Amino acid sequence: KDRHSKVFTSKGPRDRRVRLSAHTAIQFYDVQDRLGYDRPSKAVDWLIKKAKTAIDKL
Amino acid sequence: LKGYSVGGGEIVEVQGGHIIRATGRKDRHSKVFTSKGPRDRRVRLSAHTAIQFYDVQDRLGYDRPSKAVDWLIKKAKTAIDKL
DNA sequence: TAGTGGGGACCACA
DNA sequence: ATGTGGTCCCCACT
Repeated sequence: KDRHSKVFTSKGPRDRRVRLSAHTAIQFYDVQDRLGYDRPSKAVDWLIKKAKTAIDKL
Repeated sequence: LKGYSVGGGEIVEVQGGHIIRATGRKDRHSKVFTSKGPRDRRVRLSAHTAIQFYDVQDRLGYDRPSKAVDWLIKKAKTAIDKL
Protein backbone atom coordinates (compact mmCIF):
# COMPACT_ATOMS: atom_id res chain seq x y z
CA LYS A 1 0.00 0.00 0.00
CA ASP A 2 1.17 3.52 -0.85
CA ARG A 3 1.77 6.19 1.81
CA HIS A 4 1.93 9.35 -0.32
CA SER A 5 -0.21 12.20 0.97
CA LYS A 6 -3.00 13.75 -1.09
CA VAL A 7 -3.87 17.44 -0.87
CA PHE A 8 -7.15 19.24 -0.13
CA THR A 9 -8.67 20.88 -3.23
CA SER A 10 -11.96 22.52 -4.24
CA LYS A 11 -12.89 19.20 -5.93
CA GLY A 12 -11.82 16.89 -3.10
CA PRO A 13 -8.59 15.05 -2.29
CA ARG A 14 -6.12 14.95 -5.16
CA ASP A 15 -3.00 12.93 -5.85
CA ARG A 16 0.13 15.09 -6.04
CA ARG A 17 1.25 13.81 -9.46
CA VAL A 18 0.52 15.44 -12.82
CA ARG A 19 1.01 13.95 -16.29
CA LEU A 20 2.16 16.58 -18.78
CA SER A 21 1.40 16.37 -22.50
CA ALA A 22 4.48 15.89 -24.68
CA HIS A 23 4.61 19.51 -25.87
CA THR A 24 3.95 20.86 -22.37
CA ALA A 25 6.63 18.64 -20.86
CA ILE A 26 9.22 19.81 -23.38
CA GLN A 27 8.49 23.46 -22.59
CA PHE A 28 8.20 22.82 -18.84
CA TYR A 29 11.55 21.03 -18.59
CA ASP A 30 13.18 23.85 -20.57
CA VAL A 31 12.05 26.22 -17.80
CA GLN A 32 13.17 23.81 -15.07
CA ASP A 33 16.60 23.31 -16.61
CA ARG A 34 17.17 26.97 -17.38
CA LEU A 35 16.43 27.60 -13.69
CA GLY A 36 18.94 24.94 -12.60
CA TYR A 37 16.45 23.04 -10.41
CA ASP A 38 16.80 19.29 -9.83
CA ARG A 39 13.14 18.78 -8.78
CA PRO A 40 10.25 19.67 -11.11
CA SER A 41 8.12 20.79 -8.15
CA LYS A 42 10.48 23.73 -7.58
CA ALA A 43 9.95 24.84 -11.18
CA VAL A 44 6.17 24.98 -10.89
CA ASP A 45 6.64 26.90 -7.61
CA TRP A 46 8.57 29.43 -9.67
CA LEU A 47 5.95 29.49 -12.46
CA ILE A 48 3.19 30.14 -9.91
CA LYS A 49 5.21 32.96 -8.36
CA LYS A 50 5.89 34.60 -11.74
CA ALA A 51 2.25 34.19 -12.90
CA LYS A 52 0.79 35.75 -9.72
CA THR A 53 -0.58 38.87 -11.44
CA ALA A 54 -2.56 36.74 -13.90
CA ILE A 55 -3.66 34.30 -11.18
CA ASP A 56 -5.11 37.13 -9.08
CA LYS A 57 -7.27 38.24 -12.02
CA LEU A 58 -8.95 34.83 -12.03
CA LEU B 1 20.34 17.35 -32.92
CA LYS B 2 21.49 13.97 -34.35
CA GLY B 3 20.86 10.38 -33.31
CA TYR B 4 18.27 7.63 -33.72
CA SER B 5 18.30 6.98 -29.95
CA VAL B 6 20.38 7.76 -26.88
CA GLY B 7 22.12 4.39 -27.35
CA GLY B 8 16.99 3.35 -25.95
CA GLY B 9 13.68 4.42 -27.44
CA GLU B 10 13.25 5.75 -30.96
CA ILE B 11 13.71 9.52 -31.05
CA VAL B 12 10.94 11.35 -32.94
CA GLU B 13 11.06 15.00 -33.91
CA VAL B 14 8.09 17.14 -32.81
CA GLN B 15 7.34 20.86 -32.81
CA GLY B 16 9.90 22.56 -30.57
CA GLY B 17 11.73 19.39 -29.50
CA HIS B 18 11.86 15.59 -29.58
CA ILE B 19 9.87 12.78 -28.01
CA ILE B 20 11.04 9.22 -27.28
CA ARG B 21 8.78 6.29 -28.12
CA ALA B 22 8.19 3.67 -25.45
CA THR B 23 10.68 0.95 -25.37
CA GLY B 24 8.15 -1.79 -24.70
CA ARG B 25 4.44 -2.66 -24.74
CA LYS B 26 3.42 -3.01 -21.11
CA ASP B 27 3.56 0.77 -20.87
CA ARG B 28 3.41 2.68 -24.14
CA HIS B 29 3.76 6.27 -22.91
CA SER B 30 6.20 8.41 -24.85
CA LYS B 31 8.96 10.21 -22.96
CA VAL B 32 10.58 13.53 -23.97
CA PHE B 33 14.18 14.53 -24.64
CA THR B 34 15.46 17.47 -22.60
CA SER B 35 18.70 19.32 -21.89
CA LYS B 36 19.35 16.67 -19.21
CA GLY B 37 18.38 13.71 -21.38
CA PRO B 38 15.29 11.52 -21.51
CA ARG B 39 12.60 12.45 -18.99
CA ASP B 40 9.23 11.08 -17.94
CA ARG B 41 6.19 13.24 -18.67
CA ARG B 42 4.88 12.63 -15.16
CA VAL B 43 6.01 14.71 -12.18
CA ARG B 44 5.23 14.66 -8.45
CA LEU B 45 4.49 18.05 -6.89
CA SER B 46 5.23 18.66 -3.23
CA ALA B 47 2.11 19.08 -1.08
CA HIS B 48 2.62 22.86 -0.79
CA THR B 49 3.10 23.18 -4.55
CA ALA B 50 0.23 20.84 -5.41
CA ILE B 51 -2.27 22.83 -3.35
CA GLN B 52 -1.40 26.12 -5.07
CA PHE B 53 -1.26 24.50 -8.52
CA TYR B 54 -4.68 22.83 -8.28
CA ASP B 55 -6.15 26.08 -6.97
CA VAL B 56 -4.97 27.65 -10.24
CA GLN B 57 -6.31 24.71 -12.26
CA ASP B 58 -9.70 24.85 -10.55
CA ARG B 59 -10.00 28.63 -10.92
CA LEU B 60 -9.20 28.27 -14.63
CA GLY B 61 -11.91 25.63 -14.92
CA TYR B 62 -9.55 23.22 -16.71
CA ASP B 63 -10.25 19.49 -16.55
CA ARG B 64 -6.60 18.37 -17.27
CA PRO B 65 -3.69 19.67 -15.15
CA SER B 66 -1.35 19.79 -18.16
CA LYS B 67 -3.46 22.60 -19.65
CA ALA B 68 -2.98 24.64 -16.46
CA VAL B 69 0.79 24.15 -16.79
CA ASP B 70 0.49 25.48 -20.36
CA TRP B 71 -1.32 28.54 -19.02
CA LEU B 72 1.33 29.14 -16.34
CA ILE B 73 4.14 28.94 -18.88
CA LYS B 74 2.34 31.48 -21.11
CA LYS B 75 1.74 33.86 -18.20
CA ALA B 76 5.39 33.51 -17.12
CA LYS B 77 6.75 34.12 -20.63
CA THR B 78 8.25 37.46 -19.56
CA ALA B 79 10.24 35.96 -16.69
CA ILE B 80 11.26 32.86 -18.67
CA ASP B 81 12.71 34.95 -21.53
CA LYS B 82 15.13 36.52 -19.01
CA LEU B 83 16.26 32.95 -17.93
C1' DT C 1 -2.82 -2.54 -30.84
C1' DA C 2 -0.44 2.56 -30.14
C1' DG C 3 -0.56 6.45 -27.30
C1' DT C 4 -3.47 8.59 -23.76
C1' DG C 5 -4.68 10.19 -18.54
C1' DG C 6 -4.39 8.98 -14.16
C1' DG C 7 -4.80 4.86 -10.05
C1' DG C 8 -2.16 1.78 -7.29
C1' DA C 9 2.24 -0.12 -6.03
C1' DC C 10 7.11 -0.25 -5.32
C1' DC C 11 12.27 0.98 -4.49
C1' DA C 12 15.19 3.30 -1.65
C1' DC C 13 15.36 6.43 1.60
C1' DA C 14 14.59 9.37 5.91
C1' DA D 1 6.09 5.53 11.41
C1' DT D 2 4.64 7.83 8.04
C1' DG D 3 6.10 10.31 5.01
C1' DT D 4 9.42 11.51 0.49
C1' DG D 5 10.73 11.71 -5.13
C1' DG D 6 10.44 9.24 -8.94
C1' DT D 7 8.89 5.52 -11.56
C1' DC D 8 6.95 0.78 -12.84
C1' DC D 9 2.68 -1.66 -14.19
C1' DC D 10 -1.85 -1.47 -15.38
C1' DC D 11 -6.82 -0.22 -16.74
C1' DA D 12 -10.03 2.15 -19.61
C1' DC D 13 -10.35 4.77 -23.56
C1' DT D 14 -9.06 6.38 -28.19
